[PDB]
Amino acid sequence: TNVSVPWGATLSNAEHQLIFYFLVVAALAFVAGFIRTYITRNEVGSRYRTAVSARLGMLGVALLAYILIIVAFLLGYDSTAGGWVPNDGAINIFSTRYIEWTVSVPLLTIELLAVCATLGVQARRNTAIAVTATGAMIFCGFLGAIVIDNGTNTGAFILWAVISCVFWVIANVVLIRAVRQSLPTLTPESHTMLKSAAIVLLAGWVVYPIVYFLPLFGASGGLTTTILITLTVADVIVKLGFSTQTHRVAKLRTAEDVRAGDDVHPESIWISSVKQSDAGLPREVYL
Amino acid sequence: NVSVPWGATLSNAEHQLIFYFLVVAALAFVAGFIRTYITRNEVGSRYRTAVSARLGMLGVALLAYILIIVAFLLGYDSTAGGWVPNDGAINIFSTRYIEWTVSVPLLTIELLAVCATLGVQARRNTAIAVTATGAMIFCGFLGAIVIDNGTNTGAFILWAVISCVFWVIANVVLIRAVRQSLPTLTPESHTMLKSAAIVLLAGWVVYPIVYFLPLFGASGGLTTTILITLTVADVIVKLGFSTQTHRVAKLRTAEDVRAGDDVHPESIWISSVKQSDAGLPREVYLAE
Amino acid sequence: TNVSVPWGATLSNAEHQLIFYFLVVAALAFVAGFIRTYITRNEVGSRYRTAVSARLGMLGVALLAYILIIVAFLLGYDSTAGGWVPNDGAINIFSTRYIEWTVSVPLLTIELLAVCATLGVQARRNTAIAVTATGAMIFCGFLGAIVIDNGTNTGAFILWAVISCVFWVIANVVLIRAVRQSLPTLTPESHTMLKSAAIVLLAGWVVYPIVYFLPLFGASGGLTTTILITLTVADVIVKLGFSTQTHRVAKLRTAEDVRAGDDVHPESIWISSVKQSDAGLPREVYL
Amino acid sequence: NVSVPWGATLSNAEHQLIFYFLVVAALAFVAGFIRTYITRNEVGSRYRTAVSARLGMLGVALLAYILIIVAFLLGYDSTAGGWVPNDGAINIFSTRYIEWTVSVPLLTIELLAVCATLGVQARRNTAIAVTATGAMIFCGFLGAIVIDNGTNTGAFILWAVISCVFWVIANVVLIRAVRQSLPTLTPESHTMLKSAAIVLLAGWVVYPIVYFLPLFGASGGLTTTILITLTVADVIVKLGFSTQTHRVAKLRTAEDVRAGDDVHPESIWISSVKQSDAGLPREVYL
Amino acid sequence: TNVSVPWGATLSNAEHQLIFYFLVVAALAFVAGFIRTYITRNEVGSRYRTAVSARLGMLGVALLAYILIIVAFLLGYDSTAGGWVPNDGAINIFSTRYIEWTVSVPLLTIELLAVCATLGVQARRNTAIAVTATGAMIFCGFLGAIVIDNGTNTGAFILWAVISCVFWVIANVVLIRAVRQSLPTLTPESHTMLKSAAIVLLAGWVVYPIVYFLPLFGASGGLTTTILITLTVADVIVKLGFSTQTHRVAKLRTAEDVRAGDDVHPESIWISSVKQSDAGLPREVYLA
Ligand SMILES: *C/C=C(C)/C=C/C=C(C)/C=C/C1=C(C)CCCC1(C)C
Ligand SMILES: *C/C=C(C)/C=C/C=C(C)/C=C/C1=C(C)CCCC1(C)C
Ligand SMILES: *C/C=C(C)/C=C/C=C(C)/C=C/C1=C(C)CCCC1(C)C
Ligand SMILES: *C/C=C(C)/C=C/C=C(C)/C=C/C1=C(C)CCCC1(C)C
Ligand SMILES: *C/C=C(C)/C=C/C=C(C)/C=C/C1=C(C)CCCC1(C)C
Ligand SMILES: CCCCCCCC/C=C/CCCCCCCC(=O)O
Repeated sequence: TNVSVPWGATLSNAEHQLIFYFLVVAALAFVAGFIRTYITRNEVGSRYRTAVSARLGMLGVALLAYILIIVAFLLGYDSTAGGWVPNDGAINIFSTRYIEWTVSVPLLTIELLAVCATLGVQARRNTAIAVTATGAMIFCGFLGAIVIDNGTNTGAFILWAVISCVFWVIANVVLIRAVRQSLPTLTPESHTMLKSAAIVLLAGWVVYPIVYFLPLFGASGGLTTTILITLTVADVIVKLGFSTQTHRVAKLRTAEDVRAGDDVHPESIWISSVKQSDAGLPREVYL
Repeated sequence: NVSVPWGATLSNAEHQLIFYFLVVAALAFVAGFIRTYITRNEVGSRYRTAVSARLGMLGVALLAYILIIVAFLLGYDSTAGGWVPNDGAINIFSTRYIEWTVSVPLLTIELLAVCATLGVQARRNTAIAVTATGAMIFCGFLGAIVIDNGTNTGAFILWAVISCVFWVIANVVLIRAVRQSLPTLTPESHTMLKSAAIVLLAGWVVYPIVYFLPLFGASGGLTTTILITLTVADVIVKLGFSTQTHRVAKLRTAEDVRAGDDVHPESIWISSVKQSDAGLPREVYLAE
Repeated sequence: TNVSVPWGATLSNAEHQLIFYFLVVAALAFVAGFIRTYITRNEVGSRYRTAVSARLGMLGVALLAYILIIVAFLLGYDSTAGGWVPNDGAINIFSTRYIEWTVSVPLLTIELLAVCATLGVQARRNTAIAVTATGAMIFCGFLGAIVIDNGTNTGAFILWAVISCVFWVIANVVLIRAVRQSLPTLTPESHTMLKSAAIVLLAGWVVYPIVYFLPLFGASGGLTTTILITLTVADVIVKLGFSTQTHRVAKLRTAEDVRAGDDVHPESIWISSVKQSDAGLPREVYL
Repeated sequence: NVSVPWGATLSNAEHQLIFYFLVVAALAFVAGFIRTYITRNEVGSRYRTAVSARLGMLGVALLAYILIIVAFLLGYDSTAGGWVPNDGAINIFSTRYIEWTVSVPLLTIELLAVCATLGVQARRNTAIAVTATGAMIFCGFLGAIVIDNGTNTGAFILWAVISCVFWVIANVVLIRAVRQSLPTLTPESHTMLKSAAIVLLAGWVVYPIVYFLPLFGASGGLTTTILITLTVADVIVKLGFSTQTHRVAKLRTAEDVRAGDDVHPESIWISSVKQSDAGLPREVYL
Repeated sequence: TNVSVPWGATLSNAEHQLIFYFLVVAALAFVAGFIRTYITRNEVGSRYRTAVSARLGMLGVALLAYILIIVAFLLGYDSTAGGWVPNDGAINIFSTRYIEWTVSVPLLTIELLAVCATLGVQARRNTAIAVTATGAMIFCGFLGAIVIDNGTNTGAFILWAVISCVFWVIANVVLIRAVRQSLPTLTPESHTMLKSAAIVLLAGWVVYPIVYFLPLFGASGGLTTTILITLTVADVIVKLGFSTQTHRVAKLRTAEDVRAGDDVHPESIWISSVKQSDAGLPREVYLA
């Protein structure tokens, strides 16, 4: 065994305060994000609404998930004057984050595929692969780090990490393929946005696997702190940063459909205070 | 004697897996509930019953799973790598029955809502399905959780059979209603309705099977299998089925628009393929 | 006979499970009802919106009320070798239901009067009498069964029950009068619906007074169970059963106003998959 | 010297009655809040401040009463003598002050919103009313709860007088604003506004009276009367008044439609009598 | 350690009551604010919607944040013969407020920048600086007062306060520059409102740094009380005061766009009972 479980390390009063600060800040940031997303939901045409439902869905999940994480943190540690001594429920803090990713990540895939130009079965087939792959990716990590031998088996820890990486590649390929296939059909402005969004999500993903293997280089209050805080910053940056991108795309693509005269939108669409489309009503219909 | 599943002690790994699936399920429903709500006006007033039912069931399922999670957290006590069941462990299974009692009946209405059944034929069908589905679950609750604290092998089987009677009544009514509708619906609508019906009716089989597992003995592993399986089942059927009935409602809504029977204020899409165009009702000048 | 308070009887593990099952199922059913009512709120014209606001209001109340009832139930009994022994808080279970009715019943009256053709003062006067009568009816029952001598006084139990019945008649008369007076002015189809709705509510009401006097025929775990479960079934059946009816009415009356050309509705109105009215927009106005 | 009401022991009957009214009140507010929200688009954009204020106050009142209920459940302990007050019993009365501090000010804005006050005259009035009403409650809190745990009879009376000063300032500003508006409004609108103002301003008298009751001694019965009365008062004034200001907003909205000053997308009704017909804004080219 | 942590001072029953009163009042005021903001969300054109989303976002955060603060306060002190004695969790009361500011303040910046006329890159770049600066400003303060040596290092308390002030100036400059640059393009009425809003936010901000250094003048139940109440009044006044202003702006700017014939709004826009714009519908379009 070379695996030093992070929920075994004792935390300083300062460390305990920092972890709580970032966790709650994150949760609040998501509530702010969720509120924004909801209010700016009708800025997108019915065609790209899947992008909105997915985003709002993930933010909702992330929000609640982080509430559990916070609770586990508060009920997972005891003050001993030598710092904060882990309980039997401290493991739940790490466990809870996996639960979040299991649901949050799959929704992120659909969100990206939603703004992609994939049509008919090609689209439906891609989603199924991505969702299943992303879900499996996280589950495999959960099995190795938490489930198997209480995450103390160095063999399993590494084995399932590799199995997970397999799924990670499957996901990256399907998404990259779908983005690259769509880019040609999109306008230059839309093409750029989609690419930007894809990069933010796919690129960020790398941080998670790296943090997973840190426990191998030993255990410590500081390390445990780094692991938790980093993952929090990662979750907030990716989820919020990426979400804003997919939205701007949906709007651009919506405005384009309006200008092209393919569809109509009941309000004017703006981006950085630059009008993209004008308000329009459908034609009155007789029966 | 029936080996009650809430009597079996669970490993730290088993306890973690059950929690993982339960919470994931609840979160999945939140995601589902949110989507359903946002995509509620993608359907005409005619098939709104399908939306209200779906959102209703997801809402119920969501809250129900919160209770299940709570019961699970208060149902077991940690004994150094093992989780020993307490008096409240039974509530975990009990809570799921409460969920089904309300969730299943709504699923029936949701299916019947997208069906072409008209007038009394429709209203009569719903009543039978709802009552049957509710009874089906209640019977199971009595046999497994209520009667002799779920330790009576005779009752466990008796009420299971009584339940199966109701299960057949439900399957028949729904299958007949779907079969009757399919002919009047378009090919695209026909396919979707059939697909939706299969997902619900087919999945249902899993529940009765898992019910009788406790007869083949008791164990931490078995108890784990029972819980996880039911969770996966609930999520897959409820979200799988729900997604289908929605796609139907939209298709049927778009058709009514194209046919010029009604109008919708926004364009309707399915897999990024336009089904109907945005249209406004004609302005009318009242006597004034 | 003499009054045997139901919160004094010890309950079996089976009885305890049954009561919890029905209580939670009821609360969830209300959530389902509340959600439906809210989503199907714009299926009714502004004229009959009082019917919707009242329904949603009562369902909201019922929902929260049942949450308290459930809490009281969980804190009302203690698990022993003899089953579930009642504590000091067991009385709160029954008390809470009265609180529910005090608010829920009055709203039901307004809901019925809302779909009635009562105009001007005749309408406003009726509401005041019904609300005050219904509120008093429940309050009187609360005083006799719970408040006065801790519900151990057989005399009060009966006296206030009679006083309550007086109010019950006052309410039934006002409502019946209003329904009978309206029926003539409405269409045959609307006439039938209103009558049906009135019957469902007024008829069900009888169950409550009957269950009130059961404690006189003695006390027992089984009886206590019957009292609770029956009232739960009653609440759910009446509240959802009646509500669905008054809604169907509001829609029919709304569709009629549209067909008659008295008003316009922005969406088509349906009943059992039969179109009642077509979608229409108001005429554009220059100011 | 002042017989604090949270010192008196309560009977099982008294305890049950207080709980009954508290919860009923909270539920009534939920019912009110729901209605207010659903009937929010029955009013023109011009008088929307009246709606936002009402929904705001009902929301506050609702949550406030939840705390009051919690405080009540943790404020008394069941004994052989009935329900004995603990250290947290004071919080029950304290919580109500918190409610009023926020609820009352919103009620003023709600009334001023349906008033015809224009420009600075309007903005100035609201500020005075809000600040006065907030101070009024704060002063009462200081005398009855904060200062010597409400045991100083001098302060109890002093701050009550200081509060009454603010109470007069508020009543004057509101009455002036209502009187100034009445002339510009229709007879039907005039009557409603007056009715609404009376319900709020008149009811207000009950609160100061109940405040000074503790001076005439302490008792389980008195304590019960104080709590229940204030609850009935809160419910009656808040829902009674609110319903009135709403009816006004609608009438004033319908008038603007008929007068051809604005347009509303749905027909407006009052007691089943059509006030305005549905109208759509004219489609405009840019 | 010339720093006298405020969570070390014991509080009187009167002090304890006053703190609770203001905290809850604040939270309720935000609920009232949040409700208003939500209902009056469609009083603004799509162009200035960022101003609404930001405000509703901050009010939502502030609301929840104050709930935690209230909880921390209830679990932070224990009632004794000497009054209310601070426990280990008393520090959390102050800690929680920092969490609030960390999220609330940044959103306030975006809210102001949203009503500003900044276009293209200049606008996007400004937001990034403001958000990062404001977030850092609060984080730095948190490090000095709470994180470092449990807030006992007098040197750090001052050092990080200075580092924070640096960020405070960076933020004030960016915002002031953006407001000054916009003023010229806006109408006189709009110009005045924007200026008023900016003043309320930027001016109020000064109170926070001042209250931060009060613990240096010693410790007291009274001092601790003053610090908490003042910050609460500050939060409520700035957040509601400023928010109301930025809203009035968004409406004026929306009405202007309508009058100028640049866009259309489906309802009439009013300010203090004075009509600014009339209701207008987009022109019906026949698609190809
Ligand atoms: C919003 C949160 C996101 C997108 C989280 C993403 C997490 C991953 C991409 C994790 C991947 C992993 C591996 C590829 C190997 C190690 C185990 C995982 C699950 C951390
Ligand atoms: C979303 C949850 C669903 C659809 C649950 C369905 C459950 C059943 C179909 C259960 C059926 C049963 C029998 C037919 C026999 C034994 C008892 C039951 C209730 C498990
Ligand atoms: C939704 C709940 C409803 C409609 C409850 C209704 C309750 C009654 C009609 C109760 C009537 C009573 C009497 C007439 C006599 C005894 C006391 C009462 C309150 C149970
Ligand atoms: C909905 C609740 C309302 C309107 C509460 C109103 C309360 C008052 C008008 C209180 C006034 C008081 C005085 C004028 C003197 C004594 C102290 C007060 C605060 C009770
Ligand atoms: C709604 C809450 C607001 C606007 C809070 C603002 C807080 C500050 C502007 C704090 C500034 C500080 C410094 C510049 C120095 C000392 C540390 C701080 C964080 C209090
Ligand atoms: C909307 C704000 C909610 C705040 C969280 C409330 C959680 C439950 C607490 C209830 C309060 C209990 C009674 C009042 C205590 C007052 C203590 C004091 O005197 O300082």
